[PDB]
Amino acid sequence: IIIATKNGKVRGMQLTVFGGTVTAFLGIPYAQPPLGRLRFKKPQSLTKWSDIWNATKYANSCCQNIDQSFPGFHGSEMWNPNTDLSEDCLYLNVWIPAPKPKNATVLIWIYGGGFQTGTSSLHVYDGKFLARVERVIVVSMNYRVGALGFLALPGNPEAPGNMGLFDQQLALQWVQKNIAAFGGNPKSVTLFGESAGAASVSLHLLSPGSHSLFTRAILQSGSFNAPWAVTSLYEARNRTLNLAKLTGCSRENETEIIKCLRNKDPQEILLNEAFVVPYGTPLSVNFGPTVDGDFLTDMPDILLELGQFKKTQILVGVNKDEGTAFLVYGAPGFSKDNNSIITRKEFQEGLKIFFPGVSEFGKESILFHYTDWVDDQRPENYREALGDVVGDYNFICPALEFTKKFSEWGNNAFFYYFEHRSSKLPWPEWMGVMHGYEIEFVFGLPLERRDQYTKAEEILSRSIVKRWANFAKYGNPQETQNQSTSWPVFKSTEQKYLTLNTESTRIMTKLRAQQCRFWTSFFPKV
Ligand SMILES: *[C@@H]1O[C@H](CO[C@@H]2O[C@@H](C)[C@@H](O)[C@@H](O)[C@@H]2O)[C@@H](O[C@@H]2O[C@H](CO)[C@@H](O)[C@H](O)[C@H]2NC(C)=O)[C@H](O)[C@H]1NC(C)=O
Ligand SMILES: *[C@@H]1O[C@H](CO[C@@H]2O[C@@H](C)[C@@H](O)[C@@H](O)[C@@H]2O)[C@@H](O[C@@H]2O[C@H](CO)[C@@H](O)[C@H](O)[C@H]2NC(C)=O)[C@H](O)[C@H]1NC(C)=O
Ligand SMILES: *[C@@H]1O[C@H](CO)[C@@H](O[C@@H]2O[C@H](CO)[C@@H](O)[C@H](O)[C@H]2NC(C)=O)[C@H](O)[C@H]1NC(C)=O
Ligand SMILES: O=C(Nc1ccccc1)O[C@@H]1C2CCN(CC2)[C@H]1Cc1cccnc1
Ligand SMILES: *[C@@H]1O[C@H](CO[C@@H]2O[C@@H](C)[C@@H](O)[C@@H](O)[C@@H]2O)[C@@H](O)[C@H](O)[C@H]1NC(C)=O
Ligand SMILES: *[C@@H]1O[C@H](CO)[C@@H](O)[C@H](O)[C@H]1NC(C)=O
Ligand SMILES: *[C@@H]1O[C@H](CO)[C@@H](O)[C@H](O)[C@H]1NC(C)=O
Ligand SMILES: [Cl-]
Ligand code: NA
Repeated sequence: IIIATKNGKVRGMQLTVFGGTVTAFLGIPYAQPPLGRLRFKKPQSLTKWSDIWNATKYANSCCQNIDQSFPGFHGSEMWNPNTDLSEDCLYLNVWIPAPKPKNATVLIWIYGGGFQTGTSSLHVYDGKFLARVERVIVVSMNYRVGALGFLALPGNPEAPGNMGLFDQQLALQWVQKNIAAFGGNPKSVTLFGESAGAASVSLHLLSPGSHSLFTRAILQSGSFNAPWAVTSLYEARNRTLNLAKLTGCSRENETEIIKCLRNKDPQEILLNEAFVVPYGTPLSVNFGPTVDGDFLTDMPDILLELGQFKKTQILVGVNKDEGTAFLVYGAPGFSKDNNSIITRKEFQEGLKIFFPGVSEFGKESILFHYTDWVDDQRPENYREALGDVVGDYNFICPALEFTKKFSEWGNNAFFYYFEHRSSKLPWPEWMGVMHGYEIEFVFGLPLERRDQYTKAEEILSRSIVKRWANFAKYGNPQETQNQSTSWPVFKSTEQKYLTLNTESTRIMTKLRAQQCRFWTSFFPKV
């Protein structure tokens, strides 16, 4: 089964999915390897080939540091790369339904990982279920992360910043030029991504260069206005320079700094990325998107505020316990191996961990807003507050503010509150509905009866998969057949959102409303 693309032929493979067949093209190159003199530059266009490119296994993941905090723990290692790290990593994957479709809606996945980590080839990013069940084509790509993907000397094309975002953009282009040969409709392309992937999606809504490359957008636990999502030009240069010094590449001619940083090995650059910041947090994005003047022409919050984005529908949502995942990466008193009952003193020390460069009065004002308990004798109060602090501040409140702001310019938006905890979730129970653990439901892993999921979970996945597919195809995330709860548009007055769970799907109004006035109004002033 061979498909002719604009650059040459590619041979895929057949997969047996639910007594059916998906055709998989795994590891198709979509740019010149950003190697040698090409490191830190925008992706260069790919030179044609004449052979049959054998896109029959996932390609290299991009160079990155690996989570080594829990060796042998599936809860952390399910996210570590599962192919060789290599600078040669600009590849994508395509899952098409068999029999080859005529004009199928295309779903493009963008992974997260704090812009430092991630790869398309992970078990929970497998698009064969969606292809099999919903007759959509699924595409995913590897893009450069960390400094190799986001080092920034503004202006200077030898390190302009946002390389990783231009990698994604190049893959969106590849879909535009080639997906029709796979049976896909380039006029019906939904981007979707989680975490930093979701912030990437929202940044494609603002990038003029991407406005013609997709139709609709889905943002899972992420948006560009989250406090980790955009590196300032000050930080970007202090961090570029502190990488120079850390590698002995401190020079004056800022181009020779890059030429020097180019003869370093990826490892030399990888192991110094951690220390370019004086104080980090589990949520540190040392090298991320910047206002480069190319992909991003102004501070994105201004573009958002003043309506400078692609006018289309969005699906946005967040999980019930976004914060907890990061508490076990540094917060005192927290462990995945006990119930992490922390004290007032421990909660205070945890704030110093997550808000290190914040005034005493600023930390005092977080504590104040989060320690007015109904019952002051509940030992988990401080444990849950700190998770909620990280979750509200880093994910939930910015997603809500993005959705209010975006819908004020007239487009349909739909907001969800995923609040089911997987029966297979390998982290402990006090960590709740964790950051990242709707993804497997989105991709339909519970649709495999063999995969050790409950029947209730198969039904929730099936409803989510249909809602996502219906949003992609028709911009309306309804499940119209099984008397499902209808999903109302998020208007900026009523702010209705849909809860996703295995029990009762419900329509609620104005999520974390008291909490988000704090983060969105008061706290930016400190
Ligand atoms: C801008 O960078 C300087 C230099 O960073 C230091 O050197 C790097 C290569 C790396 O090793 C970093 O961890 C170092 O901090 C920062 O200045 C340092 O700030 C810390 C605390 O803020 C202080 O204890 C050090 O003595 C400082 N070192 C020097 C040489 O000034 C500086 O804070 C950065 N500016 C920011 C973050 O606004
Ligand atoms: C929960 O565990 C934390 C983490 O401690 C580590 O992990 C445990 C599973 C166990 O193997 C411990 O021996 C490990 O140290 C505990 O935090 C420690 O608490 C003590 C005093 O309470 C303090 O001196 C240590 O510095 C802490 N260590 C760390 C790494 O934070 C915590 O006490 C445990 N809490 C409960 C309620 O069970
Ligand atoms: C809605 O419920 C119906 C059953 O009442 C589901 O339709 C079945 O779907 C499964 C696989 O998804 C097939 O094995 C069956 O043959 C289908 N038909 C029947 C008559 O059972 C449908 O999947 C549900 N849709 C949702 C939850 O979106
Ligand atoms: O969101 C981030 N990183 C992150 C880092 C800095 C700032 C913002 C975001 O985490 C990832 C992500 C994708 C894979 N899975 C699921 C969601 C997580 C694995 C993990 C979780 C906590 C700490 N480190 C790694
Ligand atoms: C494929 O369909 C094209 C029109 O696409 C339509 O509009 C977009 C926005 C999507 O929402 C999608 O569902 C619609 O079908 C036609 O112009 C094109 O000629 C068709 N090509 C085929 C059938 O080969
Ligand atoms: C591509 O796959 C075919 C089919 O198995 C094989 O014969 C051919 O040698 C492959 N090409 C390579 C490995 O370059
Ligand atoms: C910096 O070095 C580059 C590389 O040779 C050169 O092209 C550029 O003009 C230099 N700029 C200066 C010296 O300001
Ligand atoms: Cl209100
Ligand atoms: Na260019």
